[PDB]
Amino acid sequence: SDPERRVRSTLKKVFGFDSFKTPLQESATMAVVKGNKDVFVCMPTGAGKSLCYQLPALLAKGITIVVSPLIALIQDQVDHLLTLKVRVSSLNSKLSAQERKELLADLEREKPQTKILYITPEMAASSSFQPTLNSLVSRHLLSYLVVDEAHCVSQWGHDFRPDYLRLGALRSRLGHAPCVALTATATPQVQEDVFAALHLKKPVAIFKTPCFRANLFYDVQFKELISDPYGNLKDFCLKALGQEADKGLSGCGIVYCRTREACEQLAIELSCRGVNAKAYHAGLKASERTLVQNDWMEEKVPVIVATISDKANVRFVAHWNIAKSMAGYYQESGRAGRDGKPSWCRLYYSRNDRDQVSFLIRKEVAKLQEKRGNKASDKATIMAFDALVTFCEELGCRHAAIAKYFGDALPACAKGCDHCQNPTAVRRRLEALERSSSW
Ligand SMILES: Nc1ncnc2c1ncn2[C@@H]1O[C@H](COP(=O)(O)OP(=O)(O)O)[C@@H](O)[C@H]1O
Ligand SMILES: [Mg+2]
Ligand SMILES: [Zn+2]
Repeated sequence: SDPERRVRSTLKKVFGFDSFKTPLQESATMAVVKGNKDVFVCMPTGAGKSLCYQLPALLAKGITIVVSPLIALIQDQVDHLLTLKVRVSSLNSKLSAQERKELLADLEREKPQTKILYITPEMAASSSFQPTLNSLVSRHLLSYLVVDEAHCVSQWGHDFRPDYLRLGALRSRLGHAPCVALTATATPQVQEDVFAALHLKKPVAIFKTPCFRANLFYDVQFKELISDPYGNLKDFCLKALGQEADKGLSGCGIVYCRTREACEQLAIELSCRGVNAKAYHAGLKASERTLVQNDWMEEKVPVIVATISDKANVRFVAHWNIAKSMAGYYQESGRAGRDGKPSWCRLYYSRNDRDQVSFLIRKEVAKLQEKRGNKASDKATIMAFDALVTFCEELGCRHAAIAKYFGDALPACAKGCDHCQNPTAVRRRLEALERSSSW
């Protein structure tokens, strides 16, 4: 019938869904279906970005080419589509010489039955694929060009791939077919690189998940100032778990830390000080690991202390150590409050921790340089950490600092962080921090 009916029908019949995850996923999908614009989709990992090109591909008359970096995830995408009985093929390196011969044979065929073709950037840019490609171009088969993991064009997206800089010329040969670019990487620098590198037609239809979540209360505490660090964390956990309601503990929480030793010790200290906490790290047997995870999920143990890692009622996330990046901190802290109820995100910052993490990052970079020489991209790793340091040391709204990093508008923070609740208090704490290293 109408556009909405076709979409709703395929959504249910093919993919098995009664609705879209979000109005944003819906709007993005409809903009791809309409086919009048180039489209940029920027949503977190797991938001269902794939549907935004997979579904309109099936509604189109031609084939959809999808460029994706790693064959592993490609195969998982293909396997998933195969379970949906979707006619999906993948051209990459893992294919044998005859397997390519058969896939090429279909694409060179009049009215091929390949609907969606996954391909790596190297294969899409290989001199061997150009004949098959030029045929598709000139015979006007192509409905969509999809560039997944579009951040790979960027020296600032933490996974730069040279072959992704070849996709722009490829797209320009196709003024006929709309281009859809998708990624979870949400910085303005990366977005600008994507638009230019893929030669996207302007104005681009942008569908981007807003970062600001008003039910999360962010604050930064300076370990240098805390007289009783374990007691401080204990009280933070108990408050968040609904201590003052006197109806028993409610919800759960996570404490992130860098080392297994801190993990084990924090779990001990918290348990001794009045909140049941269990350690979770790679040094444990996978047995004990699975047990602790379940005890947390099943709310037998309210607090998990973790070195690594989606429950809906996470009332707090505390970072005992500053994270390696702003993106990392945002994703980790953002595990709190998925049910929409009030939650607390606290970062325990210390300049000693800052120095140690900065040191470790630069040691990692140096290892990479010994391996494959200097790269333009190595500054990105440092800057991503520096943005989180600024977040900790700066006076201003915590939600705003996060928004700035992702290029979002000014958050309507209604006393939703420590700075906005009491700016003078935060300024006083920052002044005490400077005095701690004074004469
Ligand atoms: N409308 C929807 N309703 C429910 N689940 C969905 C919907 N769209 C996608 N999903 C599911 O969400 C999961 C994440 O999809 P994926 O495309 O891998 O996310 P992303 O690419 O954004 O990381 C997939 O398992 C997919 O089946
Ligand atoms: Mg994806
Ligand atoms: Zn604020």
